[PDB]
Amino acid sequence: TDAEAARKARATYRDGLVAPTSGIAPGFTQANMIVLPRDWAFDFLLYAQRNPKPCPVLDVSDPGSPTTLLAPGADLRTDLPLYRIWRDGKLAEETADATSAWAERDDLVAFLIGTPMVEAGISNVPMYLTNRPCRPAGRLKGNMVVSMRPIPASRVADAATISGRPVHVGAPEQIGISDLSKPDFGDAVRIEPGEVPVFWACGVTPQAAVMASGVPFAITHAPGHMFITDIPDTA
Amino acid sequence: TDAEAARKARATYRDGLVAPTSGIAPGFTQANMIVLPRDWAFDFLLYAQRNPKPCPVLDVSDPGSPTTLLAPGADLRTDLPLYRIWRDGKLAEETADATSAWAERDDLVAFLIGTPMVEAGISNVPMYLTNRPCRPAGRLKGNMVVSMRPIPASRVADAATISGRPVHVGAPEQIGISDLSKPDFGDAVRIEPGEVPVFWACGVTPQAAVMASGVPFAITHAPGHMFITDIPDTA
Repeated sequence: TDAEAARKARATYRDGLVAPTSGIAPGFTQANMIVLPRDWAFDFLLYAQRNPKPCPVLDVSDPGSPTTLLAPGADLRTDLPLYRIWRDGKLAEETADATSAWAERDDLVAFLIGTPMVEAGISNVPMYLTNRPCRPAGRLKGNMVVSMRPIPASRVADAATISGRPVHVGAPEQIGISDLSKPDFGDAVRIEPGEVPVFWACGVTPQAAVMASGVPFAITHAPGHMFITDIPDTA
Repeated sequence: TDAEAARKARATYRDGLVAPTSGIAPGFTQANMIVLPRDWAFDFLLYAQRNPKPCPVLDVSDPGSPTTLLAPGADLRTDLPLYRIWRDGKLAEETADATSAWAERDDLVAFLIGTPMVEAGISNVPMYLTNRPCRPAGRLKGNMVVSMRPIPASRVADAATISGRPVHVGAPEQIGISDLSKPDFGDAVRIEPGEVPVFWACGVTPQAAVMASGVPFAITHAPGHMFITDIPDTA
């Protein structure tokens, strides 16, 4: 509603207020970011279309253009709280501003991917590297990564039908997980009696893919620091 | 398609060929049956509207009329393979024809309630009496009953979103089940490693309700012997 005040958080991020995006501008879609050199653009788009579950694209920028239709007037170089510049497979840094690195390469292409449940009555979410590979696309391949969210045994279904508008459920060993204790990405959560490991797909997989494939240069958001769009979680 | 040949199975049941309805006329909706005296009609309808999940009504007959819009030209007195006449809370018999008992009371009202999954790649189903009560309605109350279907840990969600168009999942003790070994209704199934107890609501609950409430006279289908409608599982 009013559709604005999401443009107010982005505004605080230009000034340079690093911070998680959790709960902020609640109601408006929030996304992950992956920007690769043009010569890798086709491959990511293919990978994204071939693996819609773990790689749902909301918008792709025009080569070298840091803007998005998901939030007219924004700037992907400064509107996120924190970024991760990746060089030759590795992590080179973690700036609150990517203007500098965007200027490095001329034809850069960015992919925006990325509460109603809590309205029904239901750190960084523990994520695991599965044994379930994705469909390859050019130089891109790898197994999808998953996010574990402990759901009560009575709203798991209600978690399925509600979100529909989960990749795995229970049996963690069936996707190659022998202990929720050691997630593939730090953390660990308190999974109580009566709760159930519900797994999800997210922007880590597409990320882990480019990473493991030796992409020379890449820009991403820093975990927990997504790009808040002007799109209301209802379209 | 052709929408007929479901009227061919019903036809075999008039002759008197008791037998399960499993797999028959696949593609066409199949239902449970509950027929109570008029003076209980209002209560069941209320109970049914107040508990849509465990009591989904597809059609209600006009008092004393054994027909249904769900299959023009059928006769609820002879078109099911086997029936259960219930007298004063108890089970009085199990005939293949209910014509006789329908003639007993003048204003009888029948409720029709009641594969695509197996198209995705996914005895009598084990059912349990929970600890989760339904919303009462007049002389009707009681806890919903559930059906357990062992679903692979990768199609549980896919079992939720597919059927949407489950009441509980996992944690059986959270709904008052301390051992899937002894179902509330005989049977028992082989729940393998990597599978997950997925619970469902069905016509037993509405049945168990009328039963435990002392309804003098009632007619039902016999487990596994439903009424096959002319409605295709796609409307």
